[PDB]
Formats: sequence, C-alpha cells, structure tokens
Amino acid sequence: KWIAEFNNSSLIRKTLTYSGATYTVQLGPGPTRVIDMNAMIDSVLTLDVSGTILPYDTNPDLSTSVPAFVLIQTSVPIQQVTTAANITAITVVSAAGASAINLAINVRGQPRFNMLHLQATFERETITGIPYIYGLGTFLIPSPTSSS
Amino acid sequence: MPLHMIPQVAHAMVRAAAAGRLTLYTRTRTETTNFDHAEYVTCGRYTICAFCLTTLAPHANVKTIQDSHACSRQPNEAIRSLVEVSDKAQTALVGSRTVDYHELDVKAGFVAPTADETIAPSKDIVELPFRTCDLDDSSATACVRNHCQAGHDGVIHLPILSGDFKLPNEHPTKPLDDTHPHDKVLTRCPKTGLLLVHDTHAHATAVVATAATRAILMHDLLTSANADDGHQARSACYGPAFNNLTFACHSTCASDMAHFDCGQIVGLDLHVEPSD
Amino acid sequence: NFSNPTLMDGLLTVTPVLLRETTYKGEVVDAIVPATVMANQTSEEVASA
Repeated sequence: KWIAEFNNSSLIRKTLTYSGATYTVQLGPGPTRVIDMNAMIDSVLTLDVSGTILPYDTNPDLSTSVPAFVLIQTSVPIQQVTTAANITAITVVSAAGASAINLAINVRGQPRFNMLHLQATFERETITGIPYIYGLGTFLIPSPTSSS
Repeated sequence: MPLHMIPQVAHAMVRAAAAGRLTLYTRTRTETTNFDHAEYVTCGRYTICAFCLTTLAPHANVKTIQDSHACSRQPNEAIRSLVEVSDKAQTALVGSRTVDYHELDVKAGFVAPTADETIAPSKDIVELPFRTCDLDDSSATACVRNHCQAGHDGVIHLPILSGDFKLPNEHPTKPLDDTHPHDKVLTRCPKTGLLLVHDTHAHATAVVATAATRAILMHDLLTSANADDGHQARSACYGPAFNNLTFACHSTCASDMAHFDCGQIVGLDLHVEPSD
Repeated sequence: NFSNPTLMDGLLTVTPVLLRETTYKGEVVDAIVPATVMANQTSEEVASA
C-alpha cells in the first residue's frame, strides 16, 4: 500500500540538486522504491542505511556521494512522471551533511557503508495531501554525475 | 531540533565552512554576510542557529548577545568566506618560479615533457561549489598538466615522480609554482572526477584543520555554557595551524618532501600522443 | 598484492556476563541515575551502548 515502484522506461537522468550542482537520479529500471506517504497516518521515516553504498560505476564522483532520502511532491501521479517538467517538487529531505566521505569499509575492497540514521518527519499535515506524497532513496551528489 | 552531540555537529558545521560551502542562512537573507546571526545552517538536516550558536531558535530577544553568538563564530564566518574566495578567485599568479621544466611540442606526435620541478601556468580557481574549477575542463587539462606537461609543480612542490607518481591517476592535489607569495591553488586529480581547488595559504601541512575546529570552542561556550576540554583534544586531533593563513610560506614539509619527490626517482613524466 | 588491511565484517555479540555493577556511559559505577541520563544520548549512542 504505502510502498510501490516506478516502472522501467522513462529516464530522468540529470537533475539539478544544489546550487549549481548536479546528480543523476537516472530514473528507469526499478529505481529503489516510491514511498507512498500520501495520507498514511503520522510516522517518522527512520531510514537505516548500512552496507550499501556501491560507488558510481566509474566516476571520480566517489567523494561527494551520499545516502539520501528525497520526497516527491506532485499532483502528477508517478506513472505520468516522464520529464523534469512533471516533478513539481523534488525535495531532498534526508541527507544531513550532503557531500561525502568514505565511510565504507574500503580498505579490503569492500563497499560497506557505515551505519547511517536518516529522518524524515512524515507529518501529513505539513502538506495536507493534494500534491500527492512520494519519496525515494538514493546516493545523491552535488558533484556532477556522468549520466552516460 | 535542539542540538545534540554539540562539539561534533559543530565539527561538521565547521567542515562545511572549511570547504567553503556552508549554508549560512538567517531568516530571510541567504548568507550571514553582515553579522546578523544566522537561523538555518543545514548540518545534514540540523539547522544551525547563529542566534544562539545552538539550533533553530535564538537564546533570547537580546539582539546584542544574539549577534554576539554570531560574532563568536567570526572565525567560522571568515574562514568560510575566505575559502570560497580562494577557490574561485584570489591573489594572482604573478610570475612562476622554476623557470621552465616542461614542454609542449604539438608537432604531430605531441612531445609533452614533464621534468622534475616544473612550473605553473595554471590558475584554476573557480567553482568550489561542486564543480570543475575551470568550467568542465579542469579534468582534461590537468591530464596534460601533470603527466604530460605539468603546469603545477616546481620548487617546494608536488611530490610526484617520487611517491604520488601520476596525478592523472592518483588522488591528491597539485601545488602552484608561483613567485607571488604562496598563491598555491592545489588543483585536484583528473581521476578524482570533480576538480576543485584548495589554496594552501600556508604551504606544507593541512593547516586549516586546527584553525577551523578551534572555533568550536567559541561555539561550545555560548551554546553549552563552557567549552568542555575541546581544544585540549582538538590541538593534536586536527592538522597543524602554522602561520597566519594568508598566502605565506609555511615551508617545512613541502620544502623537503614535495621539493625533492617532485622528481627524485623517475624524475620524468611524458606524453607523445596527439591530445595535449 | 593484498593491499587491503582487512575486511572481516560480521557480528560482535557482547555477552555482558557481569550483571554486577551496571555502567553509566563508560563509567563503571555502582550507580544508575536515570534523570541525568536524560538528553545525553543520541540514537547512535543508545544503539552502541
């Protein structure tokens, strides 16, 4: 009910994330999950990330990439969301210091990311419905990521 | 959000300061440019409030003390701004030191020698907010400017061909051989992908690290009444503050290491292929 | 060859055998003081403890 997915085929790759800073959210084949928090009581989205970092393919954007939560705030139902235009709001909620450091147990080749505690105060009153409430999970960067 | 683990989150704050990008936002106005105590500095969701040194809300309606909270982090403000500055535009490259230990021979096959202790045409500067200093080009030009025709290194500078071999391939940052006093804008490696610049205001060690973290003392005092040990631990903990931190010597380590290990072993770095 | 220091990453199940004398935040004390524990613990700290 409260957690579905976006469907393969669309591709919303380059989105500005910060002040003149860019991340490829890269929206296509099973992009994490779409957390459907459209008037789903009142909760605190306690995101507990550890293990998972999986460094960018082969980008020197290894530094500056964080485990984040982004809520999506649009009157355009997810299956309609094909270009940037659609989004209304992509709000990066859950990252804290949104750069990066190699918190991953990297010494031995491992890409184990240190245990993070993320919080998104899901209070439906904050929005009160209407631009129906979504959220995603991602290694979000300022430092621009190579979509190709 | 009342602040917790105060000295640490303070730590983090200041780390944002130290790497220029710190969200220093008082109510309506985006940067605490003038000394009007900020309200929202995003420390990974923790909205820091200069008003109280603490977070979200001010300590009182006593805009004098509240600004004083602000004033307390005069070190933080100044560092932040300053690092932004240096990593965008700063003390110009007035002449370059080692005469000329490099060459660009664009003559079908690109004969581009790098020898020992080169010199510095490169300025880089710009784009500290998560971009490649000179446009999107930093990346590519540094290829040439380390391995091929290294437009960085020199006298007390970059310990490449003894140690940190090829900065096309290897992580760290590249010092600017400049006659003009210490305008050392340390261009990141091509492999690092995102090529920022860090001007070493005092050139050998990490220097800022103590200096910056030390401003959490001022934090800790007017937030949590008095700064509990802090620096006693911070002094060792963080990379050494030596000298002023305005484009000056420091010498020392970069004087020994980088000066020789620029070349030292292999001494040489070359490119011959049409690219450069 | 094996440049990695080491990556032996699993579980570490502390068995606190000595039910004698419970620790207040690293401080091996004969004391349990609830009211002062208040606001001196992050989620991380609790979990870690």
